[PDB]
Order: sequence, then C-alpha cells, then structure tokens
Amino acid sequence: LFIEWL
Repeated sequence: LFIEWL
C-alpha cells in the first residue's frame, strides 16, 4: 500500500 500527497 502506497499513499502520497504533494
């Protein structure tokens, strides 16, 4: 599981 916010 991977999550990124930028």
